[PDB]
Amino acid sequence: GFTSEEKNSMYKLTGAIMHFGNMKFKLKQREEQAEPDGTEEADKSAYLMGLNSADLLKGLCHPRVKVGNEYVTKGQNVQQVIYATGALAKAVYERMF
Amino acid sequence: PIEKGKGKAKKGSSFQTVSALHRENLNKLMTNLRSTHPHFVRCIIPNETKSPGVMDNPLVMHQLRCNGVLEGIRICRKGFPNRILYGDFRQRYRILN
Repeated sequence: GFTSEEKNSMYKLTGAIMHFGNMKFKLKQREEQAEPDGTEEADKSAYLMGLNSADLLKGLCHPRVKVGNEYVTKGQNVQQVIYATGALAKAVYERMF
Repeated sequence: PIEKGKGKAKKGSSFQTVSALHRENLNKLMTNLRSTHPHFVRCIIPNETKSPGVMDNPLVMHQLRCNGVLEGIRICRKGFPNRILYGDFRQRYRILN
């Protein structure tokens, strides 16, 4: 008795967990703060979600860090982000099920 | 005044004089300015006679180059000020075109 929307909606949220693994970070050894080589990989995630596309592609690498109680910023080193993105897709799946 | 238990000073301050207290503030303050996205205003003195309406131009010139106002104007032209993201287009501008 699913609605005609919700048919596509549940598939929308479910399918991104395939899409996320594509984000291929690359070593640019001047600091090791890698940004991933593309956009399509994370866009096929973004659209299915309808989250602010700019918020996505920026915030993934440079988030606002809670330091004690205040706010600082940081770029994450390559591997830190690579695994942290892989965390995101499995984070959706645990929640969705 | 103690030297032990965390083998150091503890009650009152540590062994922190006025300079150390001020230096502690001087650290956090400077570090926290780095924690943000600054935008600047640069303002120019007209003449040293406290005279409204009048402006001396040697006085401007001397201020300009020493504060590297020209270099700022030079870098703003040459650079690419905002390092944002791609997906930002496809989502928001589906409405547009």
